[PDB]
Amino acid sequence: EQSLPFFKLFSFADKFDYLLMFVGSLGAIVHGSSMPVFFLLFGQMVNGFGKNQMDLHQMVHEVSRYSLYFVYLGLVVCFSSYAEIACWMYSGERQVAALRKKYLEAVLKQDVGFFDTDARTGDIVFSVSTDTLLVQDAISEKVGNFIHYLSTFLAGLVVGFVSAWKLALLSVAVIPGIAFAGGLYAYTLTGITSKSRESYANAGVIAEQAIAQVRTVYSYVGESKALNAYSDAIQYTLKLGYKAGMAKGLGLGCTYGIACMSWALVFWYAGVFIRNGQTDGGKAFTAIFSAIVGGMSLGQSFSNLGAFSKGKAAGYKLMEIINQRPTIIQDPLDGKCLDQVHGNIEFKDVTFSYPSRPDVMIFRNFNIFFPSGKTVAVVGGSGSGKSTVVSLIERFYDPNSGQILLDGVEIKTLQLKFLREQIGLVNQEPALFATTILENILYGKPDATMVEVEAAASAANAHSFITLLPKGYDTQVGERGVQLSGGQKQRIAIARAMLKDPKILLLDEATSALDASSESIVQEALDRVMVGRTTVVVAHRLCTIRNVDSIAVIQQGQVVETGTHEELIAKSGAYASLIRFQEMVGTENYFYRLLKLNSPEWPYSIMGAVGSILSGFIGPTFAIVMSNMIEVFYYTDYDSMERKTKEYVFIYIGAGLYAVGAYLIQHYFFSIMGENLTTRVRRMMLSAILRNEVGWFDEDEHNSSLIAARLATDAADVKSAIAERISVILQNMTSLLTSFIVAFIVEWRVSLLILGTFPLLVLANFAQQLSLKGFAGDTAKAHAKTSMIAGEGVSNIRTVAAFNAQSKILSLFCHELRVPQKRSLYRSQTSGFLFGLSQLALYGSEALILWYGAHLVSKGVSTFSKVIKVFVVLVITANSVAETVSLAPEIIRGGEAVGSVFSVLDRQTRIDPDDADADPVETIRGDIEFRHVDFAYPSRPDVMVFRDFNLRIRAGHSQALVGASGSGKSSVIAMIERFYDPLAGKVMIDGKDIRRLNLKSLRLKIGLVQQEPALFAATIFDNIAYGKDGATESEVIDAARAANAHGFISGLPEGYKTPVGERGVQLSGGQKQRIAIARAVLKNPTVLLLDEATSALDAESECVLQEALERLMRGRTTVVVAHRLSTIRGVDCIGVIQDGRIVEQGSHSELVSRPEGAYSRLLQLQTHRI
Ligand SMILES: Nc1ncnc2c1ncn2[C@@H]1O[C@H](COP(=O)(O)OP(=O)(O)O)[C@@H](O)[C@H]1O
Ligand SMILES: Nc1ncnc2c1ncn2[C@@H]1O[C@H](COP(=O)(O)OP(=O)(O)O)[C@@H](O)[C@H]1O
Ligand code: VO4
Ligand code: VO4
Ligand SMILES: [Mg+2]
Ligand SMILES: [Mg+2]
Repeated sequence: EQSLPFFKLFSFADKFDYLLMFVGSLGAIVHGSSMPVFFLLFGQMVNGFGKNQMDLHQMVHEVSRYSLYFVYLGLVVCFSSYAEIACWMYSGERQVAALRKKYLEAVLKQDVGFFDTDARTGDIVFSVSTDTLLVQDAISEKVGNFIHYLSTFLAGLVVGFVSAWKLALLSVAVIPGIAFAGGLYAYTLTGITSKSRESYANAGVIAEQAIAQVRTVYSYVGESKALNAYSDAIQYTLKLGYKAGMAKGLGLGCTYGIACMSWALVFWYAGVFIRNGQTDGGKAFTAIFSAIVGGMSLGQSFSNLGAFSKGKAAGYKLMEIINQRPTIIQDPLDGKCLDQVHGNIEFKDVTFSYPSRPDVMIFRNFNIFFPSGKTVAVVGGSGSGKSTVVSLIERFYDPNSGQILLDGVEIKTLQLKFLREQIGLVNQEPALFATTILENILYGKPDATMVEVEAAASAANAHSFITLLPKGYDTQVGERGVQLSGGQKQRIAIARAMLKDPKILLLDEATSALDASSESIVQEALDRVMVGRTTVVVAHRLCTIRNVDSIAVIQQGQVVETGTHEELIAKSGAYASLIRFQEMVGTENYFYRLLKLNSPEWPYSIMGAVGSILSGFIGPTFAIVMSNMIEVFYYTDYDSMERKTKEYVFIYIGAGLYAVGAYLIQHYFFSIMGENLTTRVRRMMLSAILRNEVGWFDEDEHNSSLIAARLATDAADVKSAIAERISVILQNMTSLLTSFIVAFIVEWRVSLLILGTFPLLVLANFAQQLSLKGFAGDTAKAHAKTSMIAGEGVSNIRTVAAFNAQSKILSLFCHELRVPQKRSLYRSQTSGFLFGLSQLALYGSEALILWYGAHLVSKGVSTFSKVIKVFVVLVITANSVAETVSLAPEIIRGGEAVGSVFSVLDRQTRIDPDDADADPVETIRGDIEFRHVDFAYPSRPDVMVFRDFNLRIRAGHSQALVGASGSGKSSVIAMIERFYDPLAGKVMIDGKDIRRLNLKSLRLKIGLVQQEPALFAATIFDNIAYGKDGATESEVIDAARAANAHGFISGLPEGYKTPVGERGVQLSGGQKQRIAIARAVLKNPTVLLLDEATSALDAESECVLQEALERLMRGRTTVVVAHRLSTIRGVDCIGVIQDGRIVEQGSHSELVSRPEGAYSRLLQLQTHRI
């Protein structure tokens, strides 16, 4: 797959960032290059066997001075390490923030066309969360460490050039093997990272889709299906990670083996050179040490190379989206700002085909007139051309032919910000963001004070219900207003449209939930403030548009007639056809628990720990062999030094092969155990989340995008923390223990002193680990909040485009992201200071060791040879282990991630889905009853939506539940399919409490349809076959025929295979509701918890659907709710009043014959509207 070049990642750095990166590079270079020249100086005393050992008095003074020089080097390294760590971390944090802001701005600028063809909310959330973290890790202090290692290697090579050239020619000719291995490693890791990212992106979308529509998932029991799909979506990542781990082990082993063969050859040539006499001791010592340190540094920098590979792999995907230029805008040509705006929309021979289905022609030579100040109404069939006109007007899609005129010029030539402001669009189904009511209203005009908002709310008949809420204007509505009533949602959208005060009003299929009285109030408000402005009304019910001057019906291709009410009746046209159709229808200690959780694959962990320890041995063995080599060199051994050198080069060859084997084994087995653990924890976390009740979802921090981001982020660190920390910790402790034992072997008093210094280093590391942890937790929540904001913005692009609100989203993003920069500055400064202090403490320890050894030499025993061998071994081992401190921060940032993982698993649901023993009874009766049920929603537990009321539905009957003011129409449905718990009383379905019956059987025996159906992002056939899984295509076809859906479905090109899209877009409300009814009838439950169904079906299909529903409910119990008072002819148990309490139900015919009542007044008002 394609990958962005590494240098292209630095595309968001200003002058200040360039200076910081330059300072960091200089500091890293100095830190790397300090050591080789320092040991070049150190060689003068390393030659002590022939330099000044004759006079014992001068040895102690000389080595004390050299200890002071080593302390000076410690100060120099401490100062240098501070600069390169702090400057690089600050530069990385600044760049990623600008990248995130630019990416959000670029993705929020794309039109609706880009989102429907290849874009998903889950994909966007995952790209925001994970990829930006990888890019931040790519350009962080990892580059500093890589530059430090490279500078050390080059400095060692230059030092080798100075003393004796041939040795350094070998050390420079061995480069191509390491280069080729690194190239293969980078290429393979980039490929594997691309594949794994693709695999993970699909998994994240599936989980979030199931989480968002939790009510539909619970109603049509499908947690097993979602879990199986999620597990299958991450099947390939196991093999890809296995290959990546095998590649990592092979590269490091090959590098170390090449280094070992180079060391053996360089030792043999150095020996023969000393035999020649051209070289003398110290030069060979310096060259050998330089070569060893260079090979070690390359082996260390291999991991940073891999990190860079992954970073560039993610950076390609991030950069590809932002660089995508938007669709056509082309608006400023002549009419930049016309002051003669009056409406007068002209449509001339305009054709249109949607990008998803370009073959189907929606419009063919479409002509229509929208004169100024005239309330033009649009009516037609269920899905012909109604909402497409609004989409064309609101610059969503251009027409492939023809043009449309805003009374002075084609709309293609305008100003986009100017155009969208003059027209106020009302969505067919409003999409309220997750923000308080007042700010939702302020979406329209952000510069409106309280008085204007109050006036707008009062105009739209929304003051009453808003002021009755506990908080008032600050109550949250949650995701898409799921926790707010359907009727109250429409009032908020109307108020938001009114506050904008546009010159052209586009009333789409709104004003549907308002039963009779709110309808009259909003119509009075509309034709009292919108008089004198261009008006376009798209209404299904014919009574609302009775007082319309010109009713232009829209059918296939073009319009038919543009007459008034009475004029179209005379010819009977096609408008009067709808009228006569309507008339006849009416008649702590959790890390150990996490390791315990990985019990089944214990052999892999054991063998990996064996490999880690075994590679831990080889660290100090190099120093031991080098010390013995220099000892025999200074003896000059002109008897059997040939034998000594050949035996030791054989040792080197064996050690190289040994290291290859050990590294391969260790890395492969840790890779496999880490991937198994990550997959298992992901599966269990998703199962635990799906186990929770709906109330846990109805909160502020429990959002679909938030949960998806948390799942995507946490497990990843859970891998990276477990895989990396375990390897380095075991290796470093094993190497340190081996070096300490070796120090014990040659000396005892000196080594006790060095083991007396470990508390200082461990306390410094503990301080490091403590300091960074506290502020790391705060930033995680902020990043999750930003991801949630981005996902919420992307999910409602239709509302964002209509009401220009990109500035608000950017402002919220910046406000959320402001704090982490300020915290990161101090975090970087503290980390750099602590790293410098740790390095200074580490170096100061060795100087004291050398001084103590010198003092012992002055006193007698433990002479020159023993102390300096200890010094060299400690130097090598400390240099080898001086990587855990650098690796500590990025590992320790996942500590709070693990705590979040266990917090989700720990929580026990209040609603146990099965309980595994709770009366598995399948013989359902259907005689539901309520007894003194008192309920209050957990979100606002101060409203008491239900009073002491009781209602009974005998099996074989039906409910009407007229709900004029939203009190309990949809709340009773939540009781039967229990989502919450009644505070008092009890509810029974089969004569027994449903709290003790297992939910799986009950939810299998019962089925419902939502008031606002939300189709899954799949084909029509998959959506229909969601209920009663394992259904042949014949059954699906029969269900679609019975639901009056085979008509339009067969009209579609790809039969029952056309993709729908997220939330159920790229279709019509009528078609979506038909598909939902088809799924519900396919499930075929004993009790059909029906609800408001004749919402978007007010067309020529109304008679067919109602008859089919009546036939379906012949042997079923239904609770259908309907404020339309037209499709409730089933005269059983209407249930007139549900305002908190209940009122005597009787029957529909009874209350028709009974005197004035809530149903009677509703019918009177509807007939008056008629
Ligand atoms: N975003 C879209 N992508 C592809 N096809 C669409 C899209 N929106 C609407 N359509 C198609 O256009 C037709 C009419 O849709 P719509 O305007 O919603 O009808 P109505 O508004 O009368 O219900 C539908 O059959 C649907 O298949
Ligand atoms: N999930 C929820 N969280 C908080 N309040 C809710 C929730 N669902 C409904 N309500 C409140 O209960 C009242 C009645 O809602 P609802 O049952 O939808 O009425 P209807 O079904 O008659 O439209 C509303 O005013 C709403 O504020
Ligand atoms: O907002 V409702 O149509 O459930 O009364
Ligand atoms: O816009 V609709 O004709 O699916 O109510
Ligand atoms: Mg529509
Ligand atoms: Mg409702």
